Amino acid sequence: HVLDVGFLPDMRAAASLDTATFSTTEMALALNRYLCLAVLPLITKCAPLFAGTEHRAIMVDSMLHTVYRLSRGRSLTKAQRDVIEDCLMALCRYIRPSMLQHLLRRLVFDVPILNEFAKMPLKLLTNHYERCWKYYCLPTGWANFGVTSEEELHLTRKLFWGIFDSLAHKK
Amino acid sequence: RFFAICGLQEGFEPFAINMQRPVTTWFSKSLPQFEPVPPEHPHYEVARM
Amino acid sequence: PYDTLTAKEKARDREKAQELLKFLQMNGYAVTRGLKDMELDTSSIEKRFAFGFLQQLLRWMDISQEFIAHLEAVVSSGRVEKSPHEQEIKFFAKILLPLINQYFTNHCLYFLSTPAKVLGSGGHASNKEKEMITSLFCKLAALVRHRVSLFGTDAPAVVNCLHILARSLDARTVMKSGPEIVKAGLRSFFESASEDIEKMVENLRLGGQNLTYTTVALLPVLTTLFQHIAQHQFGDDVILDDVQVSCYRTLCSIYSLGTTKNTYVEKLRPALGECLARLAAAMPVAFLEPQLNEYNACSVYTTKSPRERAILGLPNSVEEMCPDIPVLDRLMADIGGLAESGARYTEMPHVIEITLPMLCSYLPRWWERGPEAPVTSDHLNSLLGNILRIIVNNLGIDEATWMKRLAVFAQPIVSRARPELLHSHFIPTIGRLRKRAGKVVAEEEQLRLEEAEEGELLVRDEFSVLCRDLYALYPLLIRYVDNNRAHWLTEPNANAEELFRMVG
Repeated sequence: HVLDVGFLPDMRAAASLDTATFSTTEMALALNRYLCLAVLPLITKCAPLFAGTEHRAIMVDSMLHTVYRLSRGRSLTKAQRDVIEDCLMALCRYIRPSMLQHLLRRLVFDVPILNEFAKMPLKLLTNHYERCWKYYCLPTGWANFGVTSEEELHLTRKLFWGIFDSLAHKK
Repeated sequence: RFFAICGLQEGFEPFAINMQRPVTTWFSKSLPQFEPVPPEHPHYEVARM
Repeated sequence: PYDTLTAKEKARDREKAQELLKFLQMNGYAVTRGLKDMELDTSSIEKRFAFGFLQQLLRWMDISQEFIAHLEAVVSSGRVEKSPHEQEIKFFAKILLPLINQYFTNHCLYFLSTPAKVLGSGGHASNKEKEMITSLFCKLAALVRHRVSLFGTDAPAVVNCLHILARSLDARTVMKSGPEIVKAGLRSFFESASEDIEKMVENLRLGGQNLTYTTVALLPVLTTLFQHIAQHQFGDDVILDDVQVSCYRTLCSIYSLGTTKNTYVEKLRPALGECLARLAAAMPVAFLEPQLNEYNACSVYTTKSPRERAILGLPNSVEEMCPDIPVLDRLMADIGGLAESGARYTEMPHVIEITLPMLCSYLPRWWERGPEAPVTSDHLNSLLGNILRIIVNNLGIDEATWMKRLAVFAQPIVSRARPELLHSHFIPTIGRLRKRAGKVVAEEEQLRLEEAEEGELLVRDEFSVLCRDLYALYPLLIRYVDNNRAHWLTEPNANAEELFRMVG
């Protein structure tokens, strides 16, 4: 079932401003995406559907077609409920969603990225997890995050409070 | 050497307190022997045809 | 991304590289670019996941300390309009102070562990990192000073940093080579702190509010620094650096604090006593045994030369430098006379909160570690009986709230066999406690069954006193009854039975 719905959003439902006519998929998102949040069965192995996970991640970060905070509110919680369930299964499928966060350290749309990039290491603490080249590039992501948060338009006490990254697992 | 500092103060008894014959033991021997394949083995399924 | 490409793409790149390598074998095709040395840059010593950030943050406070100097002038007499030029680092310092807190709260094991002895999974730290940790401690001295209200209400946050920082030191390899002056600089900061408390007692003698920095910033962190060096049992690098002369100055000044008596010095004594106990174990010199200085081999006199001791302005009689620090034999007779008299609570005496915690943590470091050990083992048992005698002598005080501190301090003293101690002190006091417990409940049991609200609140205060006494005596014996339980069970003892009935 998830394999079929994986290709239902074609590039975040074609987030580019092309048609903006039939946004009923976003309306139907409150019923199909909510079903996936009620179960966590993708924990064990055999998950070659990382393209669908990327499509869901890019759907949250790209909602230019009929933008609605209330409608997109379910998508924000959809990503959070999925990362806490399963992780440490790959590395390419995780760096790509965080590639925008690593490059754009001041984007207002990075909120779905920074919590996932922080909650997942918190629930793992490299226990039963094998590091890779993804672990080598995380200090670079934190190095630019600190400078941008300080030098580039010092953030308010509200949003910067959520920028309290862990930066754990030293060596 | 013990069962006086601890042990007998609580409700407990020695394992072989009343045994005229000393307990005989079974150990693991490293001699590779031939034994029939067990059913429902995780691997090596054998079916007679 | 360039680091986690698919298997098909990686295979194509490897095939292209191998095919290209075969084609360049002829005609001597070879391209070489780069200019670097593999002696040091090749290894991970260039960046061990933190090296590239240590001076990034070390220099971060270097300019931050430069900017707050202008802010110091801003808060001194104004005319600077708070200097809003570089508040970005000020806001950053507000958001990086948790980072410099949680980082070492769980990774401190890696820092302290030596490469020769692994502690945990990863603890093999380079010598440069250990030296760089001292610089952070050296930079911590300039982080906070007599001006503590300059940066606002972040004092509890920052003092937590040096607590963890003081627990992430080595003091062994950093003192072997490198810039050892930074550790003495921290001791020189304590020397500045020593001048602060020396001025504080001067204000105390005068009978002010300009020296509250010491009791809130350095005193909490100086104590754990001596505990950490004592818990690790590192030993030296506290007196071999010729900095214990400042420690000696504190000992004399803090003792001159004890001999005084005034209402102003009330909350300073419990904090001063804790630091004194910490410093007592840290000092590798018997401050109370001048006679043992002959076989010292670690005193200031025998560090370099007698000339090296007279240049700084100290005569050869280093053991007599302390004006008020008698031989421990005199101290034992001093407390023993007090124990025989049976003094009251902190009203008449004040010795309990100043100096008896000092040798309480000092005697174990030498009683069974120095001479006459695999110096006075019997006196250690004698002190344990004496310290327990002053607690029972003070039973009945409505509000003293110093029993709980005393019981924790004397925890390691209980490691003395002393078979006669059970019949000497433990039995008579527990018998007196039982009679006191029975009297109060008898005053409550039959009275309730004999207005009602008048007596209901009467028993609440008395039971609180008993519970305070009960929780002050039990920890002393709870570590003693289990130690000798094996001996008591193997050889039945009549007195041991009586203790069971009294507690039962």
